Amino acid sequence: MTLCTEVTKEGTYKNDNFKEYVRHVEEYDLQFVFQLCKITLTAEIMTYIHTMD
Amino acid sequence: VYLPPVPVSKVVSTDEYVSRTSIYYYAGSSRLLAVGNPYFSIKSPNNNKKVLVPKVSGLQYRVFRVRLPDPNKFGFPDTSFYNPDTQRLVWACVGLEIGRGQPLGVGVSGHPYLNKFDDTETSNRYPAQPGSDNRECLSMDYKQTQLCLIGCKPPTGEHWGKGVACNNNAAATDCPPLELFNSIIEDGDMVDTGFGCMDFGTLQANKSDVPIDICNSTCKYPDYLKMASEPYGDSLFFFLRREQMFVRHFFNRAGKLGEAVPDDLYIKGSGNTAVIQSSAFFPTPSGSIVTSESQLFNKPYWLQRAQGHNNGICWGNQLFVTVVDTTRSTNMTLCTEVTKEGTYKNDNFKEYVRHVEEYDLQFVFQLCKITLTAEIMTYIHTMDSNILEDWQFGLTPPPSASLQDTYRFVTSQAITCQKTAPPKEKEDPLNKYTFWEVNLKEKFSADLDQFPLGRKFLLQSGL
Amino acid sequence: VSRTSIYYYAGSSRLLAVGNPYFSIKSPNNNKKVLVPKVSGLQYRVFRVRLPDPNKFGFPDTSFYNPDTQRLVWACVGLEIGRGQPLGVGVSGHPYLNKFDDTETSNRYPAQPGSDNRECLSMDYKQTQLCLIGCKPPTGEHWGKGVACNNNAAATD
Amino acid sequence: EVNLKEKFSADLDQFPLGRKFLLQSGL
Amino acid sequence: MASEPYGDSLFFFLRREQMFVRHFFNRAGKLGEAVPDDLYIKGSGNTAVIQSS
Repeated sequence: MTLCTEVTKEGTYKNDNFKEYVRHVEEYDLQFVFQLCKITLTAEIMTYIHTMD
Repeated sequence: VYLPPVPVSKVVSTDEYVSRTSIYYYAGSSRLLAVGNPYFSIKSPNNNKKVLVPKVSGLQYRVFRVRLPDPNKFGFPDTSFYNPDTQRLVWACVGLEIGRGQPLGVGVSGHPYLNKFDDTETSNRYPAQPGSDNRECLSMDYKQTQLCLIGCKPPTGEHWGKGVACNNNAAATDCPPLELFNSIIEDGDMVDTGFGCMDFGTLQANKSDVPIDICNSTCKYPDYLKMASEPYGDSLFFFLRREQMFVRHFFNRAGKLGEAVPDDLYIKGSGNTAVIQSSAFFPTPSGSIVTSESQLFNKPYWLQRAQGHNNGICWGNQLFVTVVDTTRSTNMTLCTEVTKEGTYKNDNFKEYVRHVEEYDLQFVFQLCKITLTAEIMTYIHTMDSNILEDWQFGLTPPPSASLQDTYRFVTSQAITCQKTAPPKEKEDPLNKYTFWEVNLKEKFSADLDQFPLGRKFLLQSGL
Repeated sequence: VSRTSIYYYAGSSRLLAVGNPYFSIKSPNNNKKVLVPKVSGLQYRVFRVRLPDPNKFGFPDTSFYNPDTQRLVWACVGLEIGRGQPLGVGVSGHPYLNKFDDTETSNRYPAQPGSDNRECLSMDYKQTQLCLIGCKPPTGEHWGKGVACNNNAAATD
Repeated sequence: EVNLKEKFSADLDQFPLGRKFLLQSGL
Repeated sequence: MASEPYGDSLFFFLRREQMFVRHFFNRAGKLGEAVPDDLYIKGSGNTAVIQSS
C-alpha cells in the first residue's frame, strides 16, 4: 500500500507539503481436524519411546 | 478432574424439516441494460443532488436485488397435496444463469496528473532532475477478474481504513493506524485492482496516485473466510472466481520519503551523489489475454448441496446475486463536430466517452413446504422474528414476563428525566442502501420447456 | 498405536500482521525495542500451534479406555490454510544498486571514466508456494564463509 | 505462536471444515 | 435467438475470441465532460492546460 498524507494545505500543488509511507499487511487462518489415539503400554514400547525422546 | 464444559444450542440442516415437492417454476428477466460515462457522474449545474449521466464501468459490483412473489397467495387447482392450515409454503432455488452478450475487449483507464517521477527499469542516473512538479498523464490497465456470489442475505465486504491512534507516545513517528471495517457491498463501489483493498479518499492527500475511477472511492473485497463461518450460512450458497494479473512497467513516486532508510545498510556516495533518491515504488498491473474458454457466464449452474446448512432455501422471498466482470469492459468513444469543411482543425470536433453494459438473469425454482408444529416454531424464533410474523398467523409476547420491578412511573414526567425512547420498526433494515432492483412478481411460469433453461434442465433430470 | 473414531475440530480465529516491507524501525534512545516490525510477503512464516493435553480433558465418557495402562495422543487427519486478500504482487529495489552498464542490446564503448555508477533500480521476485507440516521444526540450509585452510600460498583471495 | 488451547469442539457440522469432512467419510 | 419460442435461427453455434492490448494512445480534441474539480489538485506554470484525457 502507499499511504500519503500532508502537513499543510494550499490551493496549488507543491510536492514538499506532503509525506508518503509504505505499509503491507497479511491475513491468515488455520483450520485443523484431529483424531484420538490410544496406546497399549507394554514393556518393549516404553523402551522404544525412551530412545526416541 | 474436569468436565465437558457447557451444553449449548446448535443448528440443524434444512434437509430435516423442509420437504420438497416436484413442482418446478421457471422465471426470467428481460435484458437489463445500463449506459453512461465510465469515469465520473455528471450532475445538473443548478440542482446539486440529481445526476445527469450515471457513472458505470466494468469495475462496479453489479449487485442485484431480486424480488419473489409470495408462494402463499396462490390459488392452486388442486390443494390436495397440503393442508392450508398447519403447513406453509416457501420457495427453493435450484438453478441459475447469468447471461452476458457484449463482445469481448478489455478497457483502459488513466489519470492526467499522475505522480510519475522517473523510469525505474533501464536507466535511472544521477543526479535527480529538480523541479516543483513532474506530474504527467499516464494510462494503465486493470487486473482481469470474474466472480459470482448469490445468497439469501446480501454479501459483506471489507477494506482497510484509517482509524484511531492511542494515548501519547514519545518517539512515535507520524503514522495513521490501520483497521478493518465490515460493511454491506453497495452497488457501484469498485473492486480491488492491484492497489490493495484499501480506502483512497482519506488515505491520499495528493489525490494523484490512482486513476479517476478510484480517486475518491473506497474499493472493497468480500471475505470468503467470514461468510462461510456464519453458523446459519445464509450469506453464501455458491461462488466462483477466476482472476489473474502481471506487472507491466515499473514506476516510482516523488517526494520526501516519510521514513528515511537507515544509514547502516548502504555506503554513502559523493560527487553527483550528495542527495539520495527515494524508494517510493509502485507497479502498474495490466492483465492478460481474455479467451472465450476462461469465462464464468452463459452457462448453467445446478445446485445439489450448498456449502452452508441452508440448502438453497430463501426466507423472506428475495435473493442477492452479485457479479463482477472486467473482461467485457470496452469503451466506445463518440465524435461530435462544430463546423465542417475539408481542411482539418482539431477544435472543430468535441468528443464524448461512453460505456455500455447489459445483463440477463434466468432462474428455476422449486416449491417446498414447511410443516409447522410445536418444536419447530421455537427453532425459527431464535433465528429470526421477521420470518414468523410474515406468515401473518399470530403474534408473540416477547417475554414470558420478567422478574425485576423495572421501576414503572405514571406521573407524566416532571421530576428526573428518563430516556423516553419512542420506537420505530422502519419496515426493513436495507432501505438505506441502493441496489439494482429487479422485479419478478409477474414473470413466473408453470410450463418450463418454452424457455432455454427448462429445455436444458429437463435433459439433465430425464423427466 | 491404535485408532479410535472420535473426531475433534479445532479452528483458530484470523490473524493480524502489518508493517513496513523493507526494514524494521527501532525507536531512538532504546535500540532494543521496535516501533514497527518488518512485515513483507517474502518472509517465512512458521507457526507453532499448541494443543490441549489429551489426558486432562473433558471427555464425556471415561469408559472406552483403561487409564492404568494406556495413553491418549492427538493425530492430524485434515488441514486447510485459509487466506483472504487481493492478488497483488510487490516490487522492491535498492537506491544505490550497482547497475554498471546495459548489456542486452548495445554496448558500444570506449573505456568509460567515473568512480560511482550506483543507480536506483527495482525488480520483483519469483513466485513460489510451499507448505509443509511437522512434529519437529523444519531445517534449511545456506552457504557462508568457511575455513581458509591457512596454507599453500593463496593466489585467489 | 498461535495457541489453540481452549478452541476445541465435539461437534463437526457447525464449522466450515467439518461439513466438508463429513461427506468425505460418508457418515 | 435462444429465447425465441419457435427456435428457427440456431441449430448449432460455436465461438472463440481472444484479445489483449499492445500499445496505448490518447485521442485529441476537447473533452465533452471535463473532469470535476475535487478529484485533483491544480498547479502553476507548465501545468497550465489540462491535458485531454
